[PDB]
Amino acid sequence: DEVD
Amino acid sequence: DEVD
Amino acid sequence: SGISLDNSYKMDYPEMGLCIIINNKNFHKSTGMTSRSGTDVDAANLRETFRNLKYEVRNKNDLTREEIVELMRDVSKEDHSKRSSFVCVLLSHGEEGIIFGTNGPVDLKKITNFFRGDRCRSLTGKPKLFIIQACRGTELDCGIETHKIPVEADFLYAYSTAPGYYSWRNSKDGSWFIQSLCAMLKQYADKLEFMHILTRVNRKVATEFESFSFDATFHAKKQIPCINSMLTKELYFYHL
Amino acid sequence: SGISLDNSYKMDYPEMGLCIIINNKNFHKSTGMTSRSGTDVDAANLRETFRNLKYEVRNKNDLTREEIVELMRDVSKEDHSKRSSFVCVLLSHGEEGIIFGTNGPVDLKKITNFFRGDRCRSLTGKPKLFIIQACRGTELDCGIETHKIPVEADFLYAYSTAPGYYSWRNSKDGSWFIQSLCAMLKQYADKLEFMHILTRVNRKVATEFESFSFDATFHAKKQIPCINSMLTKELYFYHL
Ligand code: NA
Ligand code: NA
Repeated sequence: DEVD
Repeated sequence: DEVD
Repeated sequence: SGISLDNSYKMDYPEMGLCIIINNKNFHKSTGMTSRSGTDVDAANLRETFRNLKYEVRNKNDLTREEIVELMRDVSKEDHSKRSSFVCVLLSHGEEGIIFGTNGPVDLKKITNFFRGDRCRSLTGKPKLFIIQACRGTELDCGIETHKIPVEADFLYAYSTAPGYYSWRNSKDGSWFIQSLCAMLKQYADKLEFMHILTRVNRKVATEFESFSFDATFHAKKQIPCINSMLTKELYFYHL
Repeated sequence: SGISLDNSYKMDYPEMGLCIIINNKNFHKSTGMTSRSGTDVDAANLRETFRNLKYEVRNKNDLTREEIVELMRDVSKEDHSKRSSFVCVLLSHGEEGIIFGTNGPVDLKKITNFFRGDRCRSLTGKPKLFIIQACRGTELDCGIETHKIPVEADFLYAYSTAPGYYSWRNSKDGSWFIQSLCAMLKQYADKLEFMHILTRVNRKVATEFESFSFDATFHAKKQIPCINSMLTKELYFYHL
């Protein structure tokens, strides 16, 4: 999980 | 007619 | 039992919830804000409309930015356990993100945050509705001839006008947005899901109103409201 | 004839319309923006999902801020007379109001304005849909355990996340918002009005995802999308  |  | 489904908010708690109407008509001279003629029409119609839906309506008039915050902090600390939803109607001046108390502005976020799912537990997972008749900027529409749930979930912002735009109010008839909102609840609350009612309100405001002014800048302008839904289920004002 | 009603957008034009997917995965080194791993999953699923709805899909990948604007200006000057609606999906980085091309930002307004009812006549009164998977700020949701029509009318903004908040993407599974959007069209496009589909998408994203990170700051966070509807009728992806 990563943030854009 | 008026703006708020 | 039988096959069950859970696509709708539970609206058969003993009480529908509170409807807070904040009607701000007269502003401290030192702010330079004109009186919002006609907003009493809006206030009375809302009161009557939400009464018919079985909401516990509390009108407040000419609140200062401190009394607005304190009212909301107080209302968010009440026990909404027996209540289905929460409605809050703000009738006033504003800018994007901001509503004016009689003596200066309040950020919408400061108000709504009081009811974040983690700060107002007895309303967690219940729909919290915020109806805002206020300006959102200074633009004018010329038209064209034809951790388990987010804290921010379960809010619905019913905006009178689009982002950045002026909101229109008539000094005899009330604000376009609110006239249409109340008309469409009268006529459709016992038939339509809320989102479909607001869409009707959008179409009414967009189709049946055109400003009239002696000032070229302000004449023949239009408005379209903005629905901001963070809801997670459908919302009907009746139960089975 | 018989009694008629006009609460729905006409969706039986010969063609459903264009679906523009702008997938921006790799960014110029000089901007300091990391590659958006997994967005190809998002792009392929959208393409397939909107194909099933009978949209003319055009994927574009790694567009610069000039090519984004030029693409949109070109698409807004095509003749949409025979088309029912218009969809545009933006997969990328961003801030509130802003999406990044591979080399720097574009304001959403500059893009959407191309399609204002007065600037794109062949789409006037048809629904224009904008689906935005991008950040809208830097906040993190910790959750809680349980003149005839406005130029701005007929737009629907389907925002991946709430205003001011981060948007979440999984490098193997795709972005939470888009996985859920495509799932819910698959399953409900032939049964639900669009607003009720997005509400399902909201509930899915809000209920079935929780971020996982080795970094305390980013672990166990949540997301709720934002529907901004300026639509004036209900929108079904089928016709009778
Ligand atoms: Na109004
Ligand atoms: Na997302």
